[PDB]
Amino acid sequence: ISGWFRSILSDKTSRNLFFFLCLNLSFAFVELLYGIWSNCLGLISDSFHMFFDSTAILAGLAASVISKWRDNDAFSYGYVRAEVLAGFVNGLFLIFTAFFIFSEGVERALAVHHERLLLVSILGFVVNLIGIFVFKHPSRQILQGVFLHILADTLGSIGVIASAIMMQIADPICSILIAILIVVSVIPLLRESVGILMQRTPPLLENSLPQCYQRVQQLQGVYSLQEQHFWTLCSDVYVGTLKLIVAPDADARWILSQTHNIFTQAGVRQLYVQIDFAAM
Amino acid sequence: ISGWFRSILSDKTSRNLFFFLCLNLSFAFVELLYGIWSNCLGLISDSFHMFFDSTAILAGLAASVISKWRDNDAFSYGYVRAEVLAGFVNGLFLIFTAFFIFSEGVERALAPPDVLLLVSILGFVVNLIGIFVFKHGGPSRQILQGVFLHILADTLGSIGVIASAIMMQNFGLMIADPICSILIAILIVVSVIPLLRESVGILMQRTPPLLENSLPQCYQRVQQLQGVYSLQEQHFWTLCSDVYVGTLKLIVAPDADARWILSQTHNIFTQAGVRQLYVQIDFAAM
Amino acid sequence: EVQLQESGPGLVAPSQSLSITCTVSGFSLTNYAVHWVRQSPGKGLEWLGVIWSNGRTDYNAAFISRLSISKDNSKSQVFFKMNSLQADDTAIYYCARKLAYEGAMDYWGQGTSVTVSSAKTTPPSVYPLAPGSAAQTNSMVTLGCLVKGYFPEPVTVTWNSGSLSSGVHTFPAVLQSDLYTLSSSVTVPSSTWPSETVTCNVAHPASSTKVDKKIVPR
Amino acid sequence: EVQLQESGPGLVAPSQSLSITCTVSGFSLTNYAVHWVRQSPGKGLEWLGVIWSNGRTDYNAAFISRLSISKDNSKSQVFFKMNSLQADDTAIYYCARKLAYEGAMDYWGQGTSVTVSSAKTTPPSVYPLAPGSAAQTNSMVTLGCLVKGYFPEPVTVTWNSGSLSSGVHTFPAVLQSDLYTLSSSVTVPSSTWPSETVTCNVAHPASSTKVDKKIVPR
Amino acid sequence: DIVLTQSPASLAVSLRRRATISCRASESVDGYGHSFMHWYQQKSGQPPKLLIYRASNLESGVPARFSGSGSRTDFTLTIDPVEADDAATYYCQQSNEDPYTFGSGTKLEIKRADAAPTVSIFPPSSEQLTSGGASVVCFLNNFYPKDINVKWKIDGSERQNGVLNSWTDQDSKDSTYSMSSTLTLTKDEYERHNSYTCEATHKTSTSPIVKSFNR
Amino acid sequence: DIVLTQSPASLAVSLRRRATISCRASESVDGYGHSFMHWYQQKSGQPPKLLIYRASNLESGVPARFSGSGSRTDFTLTIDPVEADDAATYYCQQSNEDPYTFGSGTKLEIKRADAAPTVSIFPPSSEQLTSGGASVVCFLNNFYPKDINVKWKIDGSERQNGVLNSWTDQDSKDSTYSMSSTLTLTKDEYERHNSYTCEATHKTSTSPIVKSFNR
Repeated sequence: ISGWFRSILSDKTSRNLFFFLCLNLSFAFVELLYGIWSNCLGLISDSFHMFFDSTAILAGLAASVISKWRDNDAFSYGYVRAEVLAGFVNGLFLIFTAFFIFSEGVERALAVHHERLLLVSILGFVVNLIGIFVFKHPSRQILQGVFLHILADTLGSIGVIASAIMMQIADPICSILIAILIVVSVIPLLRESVGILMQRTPPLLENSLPQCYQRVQQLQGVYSLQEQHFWTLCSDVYVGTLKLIVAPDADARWILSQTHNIFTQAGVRQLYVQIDFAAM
Repeated sequence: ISGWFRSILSDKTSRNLFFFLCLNLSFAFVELLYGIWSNCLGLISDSFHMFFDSTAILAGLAASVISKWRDNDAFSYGYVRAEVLAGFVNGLFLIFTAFFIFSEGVERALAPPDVLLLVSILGFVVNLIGIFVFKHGGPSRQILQGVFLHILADTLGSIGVIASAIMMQNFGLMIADPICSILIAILIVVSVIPLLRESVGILMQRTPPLLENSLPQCYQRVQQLQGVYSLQEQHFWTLCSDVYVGTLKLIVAPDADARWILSQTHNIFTQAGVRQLYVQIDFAAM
Repeated sequence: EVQLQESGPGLVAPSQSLSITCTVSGFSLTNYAVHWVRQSPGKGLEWLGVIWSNGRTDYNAAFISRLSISKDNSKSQVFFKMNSLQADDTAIYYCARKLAYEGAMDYWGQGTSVTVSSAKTTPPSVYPLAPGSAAQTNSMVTLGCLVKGYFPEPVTVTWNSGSLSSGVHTFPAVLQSDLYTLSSSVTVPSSTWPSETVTCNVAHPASSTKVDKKIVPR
Repeated sequence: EVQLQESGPGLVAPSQSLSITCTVSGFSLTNYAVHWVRQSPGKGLEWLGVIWSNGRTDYNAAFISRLSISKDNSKSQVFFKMNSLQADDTAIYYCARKLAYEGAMDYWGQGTSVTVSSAKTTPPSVYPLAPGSAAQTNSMVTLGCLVKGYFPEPVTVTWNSGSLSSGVHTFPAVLQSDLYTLSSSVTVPSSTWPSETVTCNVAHPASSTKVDKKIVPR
Repeated sequence: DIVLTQSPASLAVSLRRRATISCRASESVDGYGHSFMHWYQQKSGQPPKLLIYRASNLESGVPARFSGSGSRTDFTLTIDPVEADDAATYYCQQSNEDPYTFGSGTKLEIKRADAAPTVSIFPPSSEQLTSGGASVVCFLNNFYPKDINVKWKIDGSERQNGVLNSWTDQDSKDSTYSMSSTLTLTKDEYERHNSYTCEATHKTSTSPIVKSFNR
Repeated sequence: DIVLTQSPASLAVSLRRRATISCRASESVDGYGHSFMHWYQQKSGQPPKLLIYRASNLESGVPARFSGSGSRTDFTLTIDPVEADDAATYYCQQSNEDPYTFGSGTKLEIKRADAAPTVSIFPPSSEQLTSGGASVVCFLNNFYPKDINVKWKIDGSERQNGVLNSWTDQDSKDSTYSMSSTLTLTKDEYERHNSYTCEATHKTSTSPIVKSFNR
C-alpha cells in the first residue's frame, strides 16, 4: 500500500500512466455524477465509454503482471495469452454497452432538459486532447486498442459538445453516432484478438510460409510435408508443427537441423518437426 | 446463400438455433407493433433487450455454421474455435446483463416508480419451449451450453418479473421487488461461472482438464521406452471440445529405433485421448 | 572387423553369481547399445537385457530382481552380472551389438556356455582311435579321437592345429554319470597316413588343459 | 557382400553423351540412396548426384542442365547419363551407397575411368622384358612386361593370371604422342626362372584385347 | 509378452527349391506401417546371424535368395533358390513389445539323393585299456537320411545296454550326417570276448553293413 | 558452396607416431550439436573408404587407431599409432549443405630408414625391334626417398631428350617406391651405338649405381 505510494515517485513513465488512469477514473466519476444529476445521455455514454477505457488500461496492467508469471503443469505455455484475452474482453465490453447505448437512444427517440452546468463537455474535450497527446507516440495488443478508444473518446466528446450547444432533441442521434464510432474503433483490435484466439496462421508469417515449405521440400531425402500448423501464442511468439516424410535411410539429424533453421529464420520461436521414415 | 439455408437445416443444432431465432423475431415483430401502438413505454425497452437476446442466438448459430467450414491456408486448424469463442462471448454476455439487472434493482431500490403484464407471460412460454428445445446443454458443446445458459437467464428473468408483479397487486409487498433482481443476478452469474472457466482455460492454451490427470502416467510410459533418454517441452492444449493437441520432444539414444519410439509414443498418447500429436525425436551425442 | 568376445566362468555353483565380460572391437560403446541374450535347449533364445550408450539399462522383467549390466567405454567392455543362479540358467550367453536404428541385433559374439551344477571340473581324457591292424586300407582311411571324462562343456577338438579342416566330423557331447564323453572322426587319403604325422589337439578352457595326442598305427 | 559395379564407355567423343550402369548387390535400391561422385586430378573429388528409393533425384547445381540419374529396382540397376561431355569431364566415376541415416558414402564401386577425347581406341602392344644375357643372376631376378601404344585407360596387367603377386610393381601410364606407355615389373627367385612358366597377362577392355604372353630368356 | 509360434517345427526342402517358414504373433507387432519382426539364421555351433529386419529388409551382405513378407501377426521367410549352406535353424524375433521375444525355431533340412553310410570301427586304445575302461566306437559318416539303425554284435550276442549314439547336424556342403555309436565296458568284460561287430541298417539298401574286428 | 581446405597438403610421419590432418570449413557445418563432416581414406588405385562420419564416429570395421574431433569449422583426423598401411590420401567431406563437397586431400607419407634402390636394366625385345621401335628401360625398386636421379649414358653420351620417368605410390607393406625410366628410339638410332647405361643417384650413398649393357 504505502510502498506503491512511493514507488511511482521514483519512476516517471509509470507515474505518467498512473496520472493517465487516475484522471480518467476521476473524470468518469464526475461525468457519471453529472449525467445522473442531469439527463444528458451523451454525457452518460461518454462516461461509460471512458470508464471502460480506464478499465482497459487497468486490465492491461493486470494482464502484463499475470503474463509475467511462470508456467506450470496446468499452464504449460505460461499466462501470456491473458494479454490477448484482456484485449478481447475489452472489445466485448466496448461492444455490449455501446449497443445498449443505441437502445437508450432509439427508445428515447420514440417516447428533462436541466441545462444547469452543461459546459463540462469542453472540459472533457480538453482532457481527451491531453490524453491523445500523451499517447500520440510485449505490449502490442494491450495499448493500441486503448489508443483507438481514446481517439474515439475525443470524437465522442466533440459529439457531446455539439449535442450540448444544440441543447442551448439531438441527443439520440449523437448517442447512436458514438455507438457507431465505438464499434468501428473496436473492429481492428477485435479482429486481431479473434485471429489469435482462433489458432489462425500468423499474418506476419503467412507470406513467408510457402517459401519455407519449398525450402524444406528441397532438403535431401525429404519426400513430402504434412500437417503444417502455425499459430500465434502471444505477440511475436509463434508456434509451429509439421510432419515430414523422409526416405527410409535419410539423415534425420541433418533434416531436423535444417528444418529448424529454415523456420527459425522466418520467426517461429517454437517448432516441432516429426520425422517419419517412409517404407519406400 | 441459397445453399447456405440447406446447410443450416442439415445440422441439428443449427436448425434448432435458427428456429428459436425466427420465433424470437416473430415475437419481436408482434411486440414492436404493440409498441408503435403508443404502448411503447416499457415495451421498447423490452424490445431492445430481446433484440440483444436475438443477437446472442445469432452469434451461437453463426458459430455453429462456421465451425463446420473446411480448413484452409490461413486457418490450418479449421474454424472449430468459433465454438469456444461463442461460449466465451455468451457467458461474457450473461454477466453483463446480470450487472444491468443488478443495476435495474437499484433503479427500483431508492425511488421505485410504479411504471398489462401479458408480454411477460408469452416471453415465459417462449422460454419454456426454448429450454425444452435446448435440453442437450447439460463441435457444439460451448455453443449449446452458452445458448442454454442464455435461455435459462431469460427464463429466470421472466420468473423474477412475474414474482415481483404477483407480490405487487394481489399481495402488496413493495419491499420484495429489488431483492428478487439482486438474487437472480447472483443466480445467473453463478450459472455462467463454469462455462466461462472452461472457455478461459481453452483460450489460454491451458492443459485440458480431462487430460491433465493422466499426463504424468503417459510421461512415465514414454520414459520406459527402450532408448528414450528424456522428455521435454511437452505442451498439450484444447483445440475444440474433446479435441486435444499435443507436442513433445524426446531425446533418444544415438542408435535408438526411431520408428518404434514414434509408434509407441503415438499409441501411448492416443489411448490418453490426444487427437493430434507431434513427437520430435532428437538423437543424442552419446 | 566388428567383434564381440565374451569371457566368463564355464562352471558356476548353484545360487552363486555369474559374471561375464564382453569385449568389443570395431565399434564404440558411445553410440551402440549392447544386448545380452541367453540360449538354452529348453527355453530357446531368450532376451535378458540391453545397455545403452549413456548407461541406461533395460532388463527382461523376469530378471529385473537378479540381473545387472554395466559398461566402461574407455576399455570398451560390458559387464553382465547375475545373482542366485539355478539349474535352469545353464545356457550359452551372447553379447550382441544391436542393429543401428532398429530393434534387431546385427552382430553377435561367439557366446560362452555357462553350466550351473555342484560338480567339479574334470580334466579331459584323450584316447587315440586307429584302424584295427591294416584291414581295409583302401584309398580313404578314418581315424578317431575320443575325449571322455571332461566336465563341463565345451572342448575344442582340432586336427594338426587347424592345417587340416576337410573331413573333420566332431560329435556333440553325451552326458552319463554326471560326466561328458565325445568322439571326433577324421578322414584322410591312405597315402598320407602313416606316411606323415597327424595329431588330435584337445583344448579344455575350464581346466585349461591342452592335449596334443599323437595318433599312431597299431 | 555389399558391392557396386559400374559399366560404361571408357572413351567418349566430345560433346556426346556418357551412360554408366551401376549394378548393386548385397543391398536393395528400395531402401538405399545411391550417390554418383567423380574424381579427377584437377578438381579432386566432385559430388554429382544422388537417387533416392522413391526415385527422387538430387543433382549438383553445376550439372542440373546436363545430368540425369534413373534406376530400376527389379534388376538393381542405376543409370547415370550426362550430356555435352567436355575436355574436363574425363574422370573416374563411382556409384556409392549412402551410409544409412548419415551424409557419408559407406560403400563405393571400383569406378570407371571416362576419357573424353577425339582420338580412337588403339589396342595395346605388349613387349617382353628379360635381363640381358646371364649377367648378375643373383638370387632375385627382375622381369618386365611393357605396354606401348594403347588408348584409353585402363589395362590390367597380371603375372601368371594373378597367382603370383608378391614383388609385382606396375607403373602408372604416361602420355606421349597422344598415346600411352606403361611398364610392369616383377621379382622372382633365380631358381624359378627360366625353370617353370612365367607369363604376362594384359587385359585392355577398351579394345577388348586379351594377351597371355610368355616371358622367355634371351 | 508377445508369443511367436513358428510353423513347421522342421522343414525338408530339396536343392534349388523354395522354402517357406511362417511366424505367427499372438498380438500385432505392427506400428504405423512398420512391422517390428526380424529373422535370424543360426547354423551348426554358430551364433544367430541376422537375415531380415523389420520383416522385409535384407541385412547388408546376406544373399538375395532370402526374402521376407507379412504384416500384423503373420510373417513369411522365403528362401529361393535353396542352397546347401541354408541348412540351419531360423528364428523370428519381435521387437514391438518389451521384452524382446524369439520364435521357437524352424530347422530347415536339405533334401538330396540317398547315400550309403561309410562305416568304420575302432577298438579301445592301449592307453584307455590300461586306464581301466574299454570303449568301442563305430563311425557312420556321410549318409542320408537322419534315420539309421546301429546294432552291436559280441560273438553273436546282441547288446543294447551300454550303447550311446551321437548325431551330427546336417552338413553345409554335402548335406549329410554322421553317427558315433560308442560302447563302454571294463577290463574283464572286454577281454572275456573276442569278436565285436557294428551293424548299420539304412534305407538305402536292405542288406545291412557289417564292420567287425577280433580280440 | 562450402569450401573445405586441408592442411598440410602432404604429411610425413614415421612408424608408431601420431599423424594429424586438419580440415577447415568456410562456413559452419554444425547443426544442433552435430558436425556433418566425414573423413575418407583413398589408397593407391582404390575407391575412397569411409573412416569417420559426423566428425567423431568411427565407421564399423575400421581400426581404432583412427580418431576424429572438432566442431563448427575446424576438424582434425588423428592416426595413432601410424601403421605402414596408412599411406594414402585423406579427404574431408561436408554434408551440411547442397552440394556435397570434398577436401583437397592430404597425402600421408610413411617415414622409415633409407633404402638403396635395387637397379636393373632391360634392352628392347626382339619383337619390339621387329616392330620398328626400341625401348631401353631401367627399373629402380624398393627405395626411399621420392627424390632420385636417373641418367642415361650411351657410349659416354648424356641424353635427356627421350627419357620418361614414372613413379609409384608408397607401398602399404614396406613403404618404399619404384621408378621406371624408359627411353625410346628408332632402329637406326638404337643400332648405331653399342653400350647403354642407367645411372641411379640416390641420397643413400654418394656413389651412384651403374647398370650397363652392350650391343
